[PDB]
Amino acid sequence: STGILTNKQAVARHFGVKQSEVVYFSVGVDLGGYKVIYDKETQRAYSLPVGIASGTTAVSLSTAAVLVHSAGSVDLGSLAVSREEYVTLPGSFDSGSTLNVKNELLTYTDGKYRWDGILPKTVAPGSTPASTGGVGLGAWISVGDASLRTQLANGDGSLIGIHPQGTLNNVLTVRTPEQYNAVGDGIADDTSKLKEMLSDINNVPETLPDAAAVNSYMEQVAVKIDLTKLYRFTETLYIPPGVSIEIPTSNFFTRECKQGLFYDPVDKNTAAISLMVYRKQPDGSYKLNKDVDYYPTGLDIDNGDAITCARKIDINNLNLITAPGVKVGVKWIGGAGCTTKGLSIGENTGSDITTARLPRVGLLQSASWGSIHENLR
Amino acid sequence: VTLPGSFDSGSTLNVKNELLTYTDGKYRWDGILPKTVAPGSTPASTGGVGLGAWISVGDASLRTQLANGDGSLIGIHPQGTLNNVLTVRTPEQYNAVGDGIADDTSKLKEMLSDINNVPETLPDAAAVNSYMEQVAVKIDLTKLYRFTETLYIPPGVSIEIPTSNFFTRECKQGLFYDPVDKNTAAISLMVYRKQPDGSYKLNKDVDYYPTGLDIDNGDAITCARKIDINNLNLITAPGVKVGVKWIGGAGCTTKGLSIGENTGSDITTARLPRVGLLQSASWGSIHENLR
Amino acid sequence: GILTNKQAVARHFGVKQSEVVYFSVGVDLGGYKVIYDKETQRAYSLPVGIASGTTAVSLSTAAVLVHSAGSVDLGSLAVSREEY
Repeated sequence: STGILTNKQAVARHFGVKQSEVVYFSVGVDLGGYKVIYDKETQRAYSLPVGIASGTTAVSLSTAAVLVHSAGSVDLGSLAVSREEYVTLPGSFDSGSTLNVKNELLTYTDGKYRWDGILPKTVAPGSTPASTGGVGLGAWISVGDASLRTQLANGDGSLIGIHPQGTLNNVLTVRTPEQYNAVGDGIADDTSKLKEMLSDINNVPETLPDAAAVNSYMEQVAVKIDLTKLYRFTETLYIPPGVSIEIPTSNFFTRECKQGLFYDPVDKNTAAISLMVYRKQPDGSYKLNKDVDYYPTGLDIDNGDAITCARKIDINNLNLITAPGVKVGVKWIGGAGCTTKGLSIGENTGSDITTARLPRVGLLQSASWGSIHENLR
Repeated sequence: VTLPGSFDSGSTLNVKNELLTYTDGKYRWDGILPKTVAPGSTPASTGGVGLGAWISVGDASLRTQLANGDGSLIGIHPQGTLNNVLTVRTPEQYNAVGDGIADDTSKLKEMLSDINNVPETLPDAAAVNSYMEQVAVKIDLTKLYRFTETLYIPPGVSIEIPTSNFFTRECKQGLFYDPVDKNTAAISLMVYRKQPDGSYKLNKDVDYYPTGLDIDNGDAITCARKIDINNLNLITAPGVKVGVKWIGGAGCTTKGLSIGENTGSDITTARLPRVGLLQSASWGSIHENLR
Repeated sequence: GILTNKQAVARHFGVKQSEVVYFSVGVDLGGYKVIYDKETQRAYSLPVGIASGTTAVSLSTAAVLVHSAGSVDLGSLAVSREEY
């Protein structure tokens, strides 16, 4: 009656079409010229494809919105998806729901999703997209601005295309302390951040069973680190194998260090930075050396008394300053084949050396055959 | 208002707020209205996308724009956009598997080709020399790529890996040459050899190396310059004849180039080549800390 | 008047006309998917799981709905559903 007319009006205003451009589905109805079709049973409306000739009549309309007519067939659900004409179902993944059409969206805490798999799709209460098929072609597909924001925020850059081809995640290989929220002002204690940054590269346990265990850590993927601010730390940093450290330029008699590492421990009878050398214990196991004065001898390495875990380490322009009184700057122990360029230790704080930010002993090295220090300062 | 139809069906736009659906999202027309769109049109074939033409609108469009762009939609500090600072190339951009198992040859070759695509056959000396006057690009190798045919490095290429191998038991980053024909080189520079017709062909003979005389009488023309290597690790299947053919690389430079894997006690099954490196016609070349 | 409005609101949200309820003091909220405030002339999806027998107590201009079983800020729910 008038109900049909006022509804057509409601539907039309929603899609931006004309009242006459809306047709109700019914077996045998002429589909020609109409822009939108309304299923009175499900009470859902769908844009019709352009091209239905006059005289083409309706045969059937599935609950998944598949429309069959005298001239052929068409998935109104897929068409709706392509046109971003969606219905956001009540509830959520948490409440559970049942999906019947490709253009139905279910809300999750991080945005909306459509189901690209077999329909109907039942979602049990307490669900998540991961627990109900996962994401991707044939499963759950993220839809809408809210889910785009969360995806970009929690992603790895794979949504960002780059030239000549590929995506952003393909070319981001360098790490920074900023990824770990290091303050970088040389005041705040950035120790935990620096250690996590290194641990994420090569996390080697301080105690290990045998030689095969220790040696295994020299066989991992190497990663480059870029230090562009000033990081104050308070405990000896142990560089694991497979680490490349980089800084734009090297210090040269600089009064105020602005980029690099600042060692400021409570215990000054220690080293700022050390390579990893494992020492044999009575039980037969091995423990990372933490003793400041220790250095392995060739004998120690032959006795099995020591096992180095310092390989594939490269340094470019690292600047290291220390609080006055610190015993040792860098312990280059067991670093065979390891290399350095522009390693710069100590700060030219001022005229009085007793208060200058430099160590008593700059560098201590042993068991480092084939190592090269280029332009060390 | 999303108009009925699409770019496939064609349409006519009359208002600034009308959107026409394409396969990758919606667009409004920012030019002169009314705008007629013939059936079978695409935004690129009907004005292109930009101010005064087709303007991308909505979430679907933003997703595709971002996914197929170059980073120009992303602002960066202190100013400019992402594309302004992405200059390095990687095998991952070509979907290399990087596990040392899958054959990544085609991907690596494509990557090199996208930097400087040098034809294996050239008409003359002038043609060959031109390829040494192209923009150089840096490549970052962070995984392990197995390849099965000799890779020819064209001029204008810089290769880097975070660190260099050193008596490494198991190579984790770099190139692993695993060919069927082991009487070959893993990596080679480009040197062109004169043919009876006067044309030039890329050398692909493992034993060939140019001599000073060869260059002098035009029998050989180098196409190897502006090439720099920092920390490249190269291992090969046991029995591979030559690791690196550094031929004609005048002024070319290396640092931390590391050849061969310390696989185990039996050298017969070690993943290293019979001959590590063969070099000729490379005056002014420098190899720093070659392993 | 009311029926055509329910139609309008239902097509906007994609629900059935009978799944739209007008707010009034005491109205039973069970089973409805959308509620309409005749005063502000605004509609809001209802949180799922409101049992039959749960009646409306009050609806503020800030869209906070108080019913016999508790309360819900329909504005916050709308935000989570990107219904603006």
